[PDB]
Amino acid sequence: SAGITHYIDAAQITIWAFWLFFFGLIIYLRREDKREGYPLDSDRTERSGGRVKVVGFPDLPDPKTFVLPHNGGTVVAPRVEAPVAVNATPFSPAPGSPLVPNGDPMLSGFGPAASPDRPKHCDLTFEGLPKIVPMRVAKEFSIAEGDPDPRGMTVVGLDGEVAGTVSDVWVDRSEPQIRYLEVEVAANKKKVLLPIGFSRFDKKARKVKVDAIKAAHFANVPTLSNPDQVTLYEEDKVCAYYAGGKLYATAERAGPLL
Amino acid sequence: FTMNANLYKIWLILDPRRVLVSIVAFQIVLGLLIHMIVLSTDLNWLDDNIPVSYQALGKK
Amino acid sequence: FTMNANLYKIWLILDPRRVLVSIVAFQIVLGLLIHMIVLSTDLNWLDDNIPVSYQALGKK
Amino acid sequence: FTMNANLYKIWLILDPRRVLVSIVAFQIVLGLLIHMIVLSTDLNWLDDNIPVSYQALGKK
Amino acid sequence: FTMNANLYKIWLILDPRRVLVSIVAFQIVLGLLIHMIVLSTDLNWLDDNIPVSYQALGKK
Amino acid sequence: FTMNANLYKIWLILDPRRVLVSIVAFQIVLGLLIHMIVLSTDLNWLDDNIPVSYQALGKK
Amino acid sequence: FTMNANLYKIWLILDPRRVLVSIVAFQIVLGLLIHMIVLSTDLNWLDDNIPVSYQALGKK
Amino acid sequence: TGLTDDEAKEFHAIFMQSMYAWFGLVVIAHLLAWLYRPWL
Amino acid sequence: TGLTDDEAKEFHAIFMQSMYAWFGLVVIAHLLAWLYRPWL
Amino acid sequence: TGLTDDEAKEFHAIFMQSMYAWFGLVVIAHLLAWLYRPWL
Amino acid sequence: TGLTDDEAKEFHAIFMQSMYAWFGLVVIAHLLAWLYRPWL
Amino acid sequence: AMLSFEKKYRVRGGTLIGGDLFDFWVGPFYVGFFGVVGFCFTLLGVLLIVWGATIGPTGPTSDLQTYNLWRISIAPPDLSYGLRMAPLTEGGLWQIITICAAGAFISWALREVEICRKLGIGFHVPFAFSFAIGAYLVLVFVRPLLMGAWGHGFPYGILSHLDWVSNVGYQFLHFHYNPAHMLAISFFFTNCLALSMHGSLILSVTNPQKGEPVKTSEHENTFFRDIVGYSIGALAIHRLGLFLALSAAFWSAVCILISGPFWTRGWPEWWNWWLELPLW
Amino acid sequence: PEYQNIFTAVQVRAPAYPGVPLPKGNLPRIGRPIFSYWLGKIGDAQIGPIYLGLTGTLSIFFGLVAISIIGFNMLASVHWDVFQFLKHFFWLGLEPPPPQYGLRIPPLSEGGWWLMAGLFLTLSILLWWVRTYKRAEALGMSQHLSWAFAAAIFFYLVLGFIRPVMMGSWAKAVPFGIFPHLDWTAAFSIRYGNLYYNPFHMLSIAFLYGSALLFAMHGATILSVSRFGGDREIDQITHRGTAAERAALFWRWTMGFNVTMESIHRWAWWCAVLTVITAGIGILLSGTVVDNWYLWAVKHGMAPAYPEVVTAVNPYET
Ligand code: BCL
Ligand code: BCL
Ligand code: BCL
Ligand code: BCL
Ligand code: BCL
Ligand SMILES: CC[C@H]1c2cc3[nH]c4c(c3C)C(=O)[C@H](C(=O)OC)c4c3nc(cc4[nH]c(cc(n2)[C@@H]1C)c(C(C)=O)c4C)[C@@H](C)[C@@H]3CCC(=O)OC/C=C(\C)CCC[C@H](C)CCC[C@H](C)CCCC(C)C
Ligand SMILES: CC[C@H]1c2cc3[nH]c4c(c3C)C(=O)[C@H](C(=O)OC)c4c3nc(cc4[nH]c(cc(n2)[C@@H]1C)c(C(C)=O)c4C)[C@@H](C)[C@@H]3CCC(=O)OC/C=C(\C)CCC[C@H](C)CCC[C@H](C)CCCC(C)C
Ligand SMILES: CC(C)=CCC/C(C)=C/CC/C(C)=C\CC/C(C)=C\CC/C(C)=C/CC/C(C)=C/CC/C(C)=C/CC/C(C)=C/CC1=C(C)C(=O)c2ccccc2C1=O
Ligand SMILES: COC1=C(OC)C(=O)C(C/C=C(\C)CC/C=C(\C)CC/C=C(\C)CC/C=C(\C)CC/C=C(\C)CC/C=C(\C)CC/C=C(\C)CCC=C(C)C)=C(C)C1=O
Ligand SMILES: COC(C)(C)C/C=C/C(C)=C/C=C/C(C)=C/C=C/C(C)=C/C=C\C=C(C)\C=C\C=C(C)\C=C\C=C(C)\C=C\CC(C)(C)OC
Ligand SMILES: [Fe+3]
Ligand SMILES: [Sr+2]
Ligand SMILES: [Sr+2]
Ligand SMILES: [Sr+2]
Ligand SMILES: [Sr+2]
Ligand SMILES: [Sr+2]
Ligand SMILES: [Sr+2]
Ligand SMILES: [Sr+2]
Ligand SMILES: [Sr+2]
Repeated sequence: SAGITHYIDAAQITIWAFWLFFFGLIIYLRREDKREGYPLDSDRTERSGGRVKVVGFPDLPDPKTFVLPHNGGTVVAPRVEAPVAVNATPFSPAPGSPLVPNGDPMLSGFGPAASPDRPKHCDLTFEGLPKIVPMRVAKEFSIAEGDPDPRGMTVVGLDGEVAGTVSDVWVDRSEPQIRYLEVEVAANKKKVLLPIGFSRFDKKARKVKVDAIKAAHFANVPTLSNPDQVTLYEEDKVCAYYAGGKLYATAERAGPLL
Repeated sequence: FTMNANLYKIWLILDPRRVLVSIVAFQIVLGLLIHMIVLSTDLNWLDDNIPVSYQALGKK
Repeated sequence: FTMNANLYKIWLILDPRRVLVSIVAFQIVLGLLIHMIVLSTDLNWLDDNIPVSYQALGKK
Repeated sequence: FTMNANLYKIWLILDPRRVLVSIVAFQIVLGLLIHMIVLSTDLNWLDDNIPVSYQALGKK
Repeated sequence: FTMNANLYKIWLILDPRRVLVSIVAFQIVLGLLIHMIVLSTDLNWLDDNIPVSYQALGKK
Repeated sequence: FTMNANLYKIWLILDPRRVLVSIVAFQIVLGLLIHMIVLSTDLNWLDDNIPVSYQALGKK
Repeated sequence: FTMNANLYKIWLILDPRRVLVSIVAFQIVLGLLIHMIVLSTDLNWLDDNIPVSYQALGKK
Repeated sequence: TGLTDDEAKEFHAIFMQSMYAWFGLVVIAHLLAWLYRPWL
Repeated sequence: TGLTDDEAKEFHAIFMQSMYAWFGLVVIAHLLAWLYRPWL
Repeated sequence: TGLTDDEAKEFHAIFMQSMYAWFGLVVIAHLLAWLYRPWL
Repeated sequence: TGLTDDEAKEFHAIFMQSMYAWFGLVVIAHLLAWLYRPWL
Repeated sequence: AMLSFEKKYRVRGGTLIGGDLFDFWVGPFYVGFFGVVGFCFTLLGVLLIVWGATIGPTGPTSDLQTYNLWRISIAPPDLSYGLRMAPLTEGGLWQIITICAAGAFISWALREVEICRKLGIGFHVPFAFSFAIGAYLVLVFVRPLLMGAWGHGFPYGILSHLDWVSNVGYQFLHFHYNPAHMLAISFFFTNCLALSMHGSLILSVTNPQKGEPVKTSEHENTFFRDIVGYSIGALAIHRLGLFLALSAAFWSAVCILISGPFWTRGWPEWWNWWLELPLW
Repeated sequence: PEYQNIFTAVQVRAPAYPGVPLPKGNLPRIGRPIFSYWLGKIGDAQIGPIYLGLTGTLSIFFGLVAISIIGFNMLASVHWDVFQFLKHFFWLGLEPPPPQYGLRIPPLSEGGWWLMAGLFLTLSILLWWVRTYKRAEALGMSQHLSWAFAAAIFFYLVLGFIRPVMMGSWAKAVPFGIFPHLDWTAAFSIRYGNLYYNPFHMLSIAFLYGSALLFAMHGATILSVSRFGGDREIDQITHRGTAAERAALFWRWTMGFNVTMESIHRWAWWCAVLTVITAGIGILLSGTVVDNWYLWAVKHGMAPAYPEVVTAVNPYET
């Protein structure tokens, strides 16, 4: 008998092996996925006083340690993070309801204005010099031939009003580029950072538009504990404020449209 | 049982936890592979009609 | 269900707004679904020529 | 006391302007749908030749 | 068993709400599903022509 | 069939500019939709030619 | 033997709240699985025409 | 939801009038449709 | 979960009766459906 | 589960009769279905 | 872990009979299944 | 439930439509007015694919009816129907499921939009999503329209749609010669390359050899500069990858848009314009 | 309105960077940098220096040899008419040894240039492999690239060398030409009864589509959180910022779950390596194990049936 066709061929079983390796892969990737934000926030946890820490399937992976270079530290993941109050109040007492920011929305530090507490230290070059520093601290840097020098352009907010003028340019000493625009504010001549991401140029006019906030809001830009360098804490703090204006800076960004 | 004697010192070099799990995996796998090798050869024992054919227990 | 007089207490458990929207959507789609299923079978009520032929009220 | 005497109270749970907008949207969508559904069966009123065939009013 | 319980303690273990919503969603799903399973077999109740054939009840 | 008209108040709740363009857009789209529906059906005016189909003005 | 000296404390190692859910889901999934598997072979219990064929043997 | 119990009688009053107006308009269209072309 | 034990008293009544109304129109519609066209 | 020993008696109390309600309508529909059209 | 030694006795006890309640429903159904429809 | 840092952002407002009406969360998903339209479109779409599977091409009792996942398939109407709505059980169903799919993808896109407005992030993602929505539309709306009939659309079935691709592909004899096809394929392959390179990099620096600390930007640039004399840099690599994948989708959309409506001959024949230039 | 971080609108220069320093043994670096205002318009404007060791030189060497055999051969097929070479270039190619020869080393005029170009190409690709492992070690980094390159090398090897040796015939490897290698692809599917029904080729296709999906999604994300320096992924990985937060949340609120700044790079990594690895497996079973995939799909009941509305009588059966 030389014809007993087997119903099982290498192609079936290779498709079997694959799916098994697959499932293990998926599972694993979802585990690396819980090295942050976990366990979750329910009132399942609060109701039970915490006896239901929310982690789901799969579960959380044993911590991993990152050894920052330069006497920098050591970070772990997953970690235990201290809760932080919410600077807002429930739009409804029902769960899943959004919260309204407390007080003046741009000040709230809630919503598009919220942000975490990153180190109060500076990111560093390879050598260990403050990575992000101004061109005034980073002597070498230079505009690229054929690019308007931002230095001296007028910074202008979302409504038209002048905001200030570019007093300097902050650069990456690691990957040479403009990261932050410095702004001598008109209303008080204080110096603030302006993330490049929020800034549009109008080279033919030497203006630097900013849809984010109004010219006035530039007065409240979060500040630097040193005008010649900036910490991780301070960057988030700077940007999130402008970001808040995307939903706050006007009595209309709140939406609807209809 | 090394078989003599300072070949224990090998676990002074290669993490015992890692070596163990490694072997567990390697075997748990190899078993599946060779099983499949046997399933496609003369040593196959399932789609053989051994010792009496089962799809000819009725018709299909 | 909750049919033991204390079946109001269910709303300390299930949010009225969210449950409301769910009921609404589920009902609307359910309606559309069942409608097309019936329109898709012999119980069709459109493709019957009711009560007198309409494609012989224009074509040929 | 019966009901339909405190059912205005519904706008204390559902914001009135938006409820209007949603209703209108549903009306537009349901409208096009139903039209297409009717057009999808024999009661169709366009590819019917009313009152005289137009696809044969382009050759004779 | 003539045994409707032992200990009702389960709601000290499983969130009453979660089980609630789950039962509702899954049941609605099982319902639609099985409905579909039955409509696809001989046990069909729509395309049966019940109680007398309808597409051959009028002109065609 | 109640008593309050005064339905001008509608623009105190609904933004006029956006409503304006919304109707504008919807009207152009509904326009295209309808045009494509009739042109694809019997009431067609293009795939005909009056008083004679024009590419059958010459066969050659 | 095979007598299990202490299968309590098993809930001191494995969080029970989890364990139940584990079992429930696993059983519903396995249930559907086996159901469909039996549905796909000869052991089918739906498409049998019980007790009289319903299509074209069912009054109509 | 920024309404009083009295600003929910009013909106409701005009809403009801308008919706019934719409449904009415609909019943009219359904009569023309029914006269020229009964569907049952 | 937004409500008190007393407001979960209020919501529930209107909820139950309107759901019953819906069910009424539906069952009614079904009896109507049954006369003009028996399906079972 | 942040509920008391009394409201897990209660929840259980109303829940069981409820599931029993569902089961009732279920057995109803299934016997009626077996009567009109046997499947096994 | 997050139980006392007394409530895993309590939990296990309730658990086993509950499980067997399930096994019972199953062997019963399989008995039914085996009677109407023997498979081997 | 929320991430351990989520509550602080779960602000009110940002809609386009609905306002506080549907301005809430469910589990981790954001609802919004478009989540509701989306869920409705989606649910009816799927529930109808279930009914199509239920009925089969010749009726629920025929042998072509099936619930097997590889083979369930819902196909368009014949070409004889043109752009008209065709009877339900003759491809009508497929048309409605399509309307639902287009509406669901568009709702999904608009809901990602409200989510950008809430979180205050750029709207690069739903714009990028819109490229897939576009490709889907050419494959069901644009091409079959330009082609005077909706039947030119692909059927919705796992392998049967593969068959559609196959025979449509083969009407042009050797599809590989479609030049836009050549582009799109180039991007799909290169995209897959940069992604493997970025992926590899991030993971190679944040987790270096034991005995080494998280690596640096300087390392990053130095490695790919070491290997290939160039490093596009961190920001931009994220920019490129977005370019490649969106373009890959683009050229797929154009390569199929021209296969019919603007070209009917075999595709290798297209390359004739090159052998006939007055240079040779 | 808002900058999109598509085009660097205002650049800055600084003296070029020779890079982090390599240990003893790792040779000097060569070439001295330049800047392209235009690369700069979209990315790091710095061009080079480059590293070249024994490895790098032996790889550039083999690789260029292989490029010459293929090219010179193509000029020969048009009679040394560089014009004609230019005209039909796309269609030119260097075909493989004929089957008549099996796996024997063939005469120059009958395929031997292909075996030599195939040989030299492979050695040069695998030398570039070693190159990236060396360049990756000099930096203390890990071999994640090398595990991927090794996967793509896997597919390559399966295509032109492994399957051929297994099938006992150099004529089964792919020929070097644009249009020629496209044709090789189509003929390959045809010869084995339509490759669409090959499960592995379906998976490889899900994974290619997935590399486009993930990189487009992630990439769009990083740009949308570019405003918060999300591009600076390394520190968002060590020290989570509102970029990584807004990022994880956009997706969380959208599709119900999410990843992290570190993990997305693993989903993406694993998705790419998977393409090539299903892909190679896919070519491995063709002819070695399965000869007609459509039939295979029928045997496993996966091919759909359609009402047979058009059919043709079999002359072979008359
Ligand atoms: C030829 C094959 C026979 C067959 C023989 C059998 C046999 C034999 C058996 C069944 C059984 C089952 N059959 Mg049968 N069955 C057939 C025909 C059918 C048909 C049909 C369309 O004709 C249907 C609908 C069914 C349906 C079913 C189910 C009623 C039942 C399995 C329940 C289950 O999964 O347990 C799931 C298990 C659990 C413990 C879940 C309990 C529910 C919990 C509460 C889950 C609810 C969701 C939960 C609350 C979520 C919790 C919240 C989260 C924790 C967050 N059979 C044919 C006739 N059938 C089984 C049975 O009878 O039950 C014993 C069984 O052993
Ligand atoms: C030959 C087959 C028979 C048939 C045999 C059966 C059988 C047998 C059964 C059904 C049952 C069902 N059939 Mg049938 N059925 C047929 C034809 C149809 C057709 C049709 C178009 O022809 C339809 C629409 C239906 C429809 C239905 C549903 C009405 C019902 C179960 C719904 C469900 O699962 O909900 C999911 C359930 C829930 C979500 C829970 C109930 C809802 C809430 C929780 C109750 C209110 C609680 C309280 C007020 C608190 C407030 C809570 C808020 C509501 C949230 N059948 C054919 C003719 N049908 C099943 C049934 O009757 O269910 C009892 C059943 O046993
Ligand atoms: C048949 C033989 C011909 C050929 C015929 C065709 C034809 C014909 C076509 C292609 C198409 C394409 N081919 Mg080809 N092709 C050939 C050989 C190849 C080869 C190769 C190595 O040989 C490759 C790499 C490709 C690759 C490609 C791409 C260039 C392109 C597909 C991408 C795309 O459509 O994006 C588009 C992506 C989408 C449309 C997805 C959109 C997503 C939507 C909005 C949402 C989906 C939601 C859904 C619900 C998700 C499910 C989730 C559930 C909710 C859980 N082809 C062969 C030689 N090829 C197709 C094309 O051009 O694209 C239009 C096309 O029409
Ligand atoms: C798996 C299927 C077949 C096949 C399937 C396809 C399909 C289908 C297509 C291609 C196409 C192409 N294939 Mg291929 N291809 C095969 C295996 C190969 C191999 C190889 C040695 O293994 C090579 C070098 C190539 C090379 C090429 C690229 C030249 C091109 C698309 C660019 C791309 O994705 O770049 C990513 C990589 C880079 C950017 C790195 C650097 C590129 C190097 C230098 C390219 C060398 C060759 C070059 C063409 C010669 C001079 C330049 C010309 C002016 C263009 N293929 C496999 C065996 N290939 C696409 C096309 O249209 O062109 C025919 C296309 O449609
Ligand atoms: C022709 C019609 C057939 C077809 C036949 C094939 C065949 C045959 C193959 C594919 C292959 C694949 N097909 Mg196909 N394919 C079809 C239609 C499609 C469709 C579609 C929409 O219809 C799609 C999306 C695809 C998709 C794909 C990709 C998923 C996959 C290969 C990924 C890849 O790039 O590997 C390419 C990447 C590499 C080869 C590695 C590159 C690295 C090398 C080493 C680079 C060296 C560079 C070099 C040294 C630089 C110097 C240049 C020198 C001059 C050479 N095919 C139809 C069914 N397809 C593969 C497959 O599935 O096999 C099972 C394959 O080989
Ligand atoms: C355009 C470049 C690439 C891209 C980008 C892209 N896709 C995206 C996004 C982006 C940026 C999103 O943000 C969005 C997303 O949510 O991320 C996953 C999305 C998305 N990418 C997905 C699909 C997808 N993208 C693909 C490809 C591409 N998308 C390109 C590779 C592909 C393919 C073919 O390779 C697919 C299958 C979705 C998971 C998701 C959008 C999900 C969604 O819109 O959900 C709402 C709709 C439903 C849940 C279903 C609606 C119900 C329908 C009525 C039934 C289905 C009908 C369907 C037409 C039948 C087809 C059947 C098939 C078996 C043939
Ligand atoms: C996840 C799988 C994807 C993948 C991954 C992948 N590819 C890779 C890698 C990885 C991980 C590498 O590590 C490696 C790389 O270097 O990445 C940039 C590579 C690679 N991907 C490339 C190609 C490639 N990969 C492809 C596909 C894929 N690879 C998949 C999409 C494709 C396809 C099918 O489209 C191609 C074309 C190469 C650039 C590179 C391997 C380069 C190589 O091996 O070099 C061999 C030899 C030469 C290049 C000869 C040198 C010729 C010089 C260019 C000329 C310089 C001359 C100089 C003037 C000196 C003077 C000369 C003197 C002799 C006179
Ligand atoms: C009756 C009635 C009411 C019905 C009941 C309703 C029912 C049935 C309830 C069931 C509910 C459940 C179970 C689910 C709901 C289902 C929904 C709506 C559908 C899911 C749709 C959806 C889009 C699923 C797609 C799944 C997949 C695999 C998508 C592909 C995308 C991808 C590969 C996923 C993983 C990778 C992800 C998520 C990356 C995102 C991501 C990226 C890209 C970053 O760059 C980044 C950077 C820094 C930090 C974080 C991130 C980050 O998270
Ligand atoms: C830390 O991050 C990282 C770095 O930073 C340090 C790196 O440097 C690196 C190293 C990376 C590199 C050195 C990058 C190398 C780049 C590679 C290999 C990609 C290869 C691409 C090419 C050769 C270019 C091919 C394209 C062209 C020549 C231009 C083509 C122009 C065409 C087709 C016409 C233009 C029009 C269209 C395409 C149609 C419309 C386009 C769209 C709709 C797309 C939209 C795009 C956007 C961006 C919004 C990595 C991996 C990294 O991860
Ligand atoms: C005029 O031109 C001058 C500059 C001279 C040069 C120009 C050159 C040009 C323009 C060349 C152009 C070349 C092109 C465009 C080539 C394109 C090639 C393509 C697209 C190829 C596609 C696929 C090819 C594959 C997959 C080939 C695989 C071959 C393999 C894997 C061969 C392996 C062989 C080995 C390892 C040999 C082993 C030999 C042993 C040791 C076994 O012998 C005993
Ligand atoms: Fe990235
Ligand atoms: Sr048997
Ligand atoms: Sr008519
Ligand atoms: Sr019947
Ligand atoms: Sr009828
Ligand atoms: Sr006409
Ligand atoms: Sr004319
Ligand atoms: Sr059937
Ligand atoms: Sr000529």
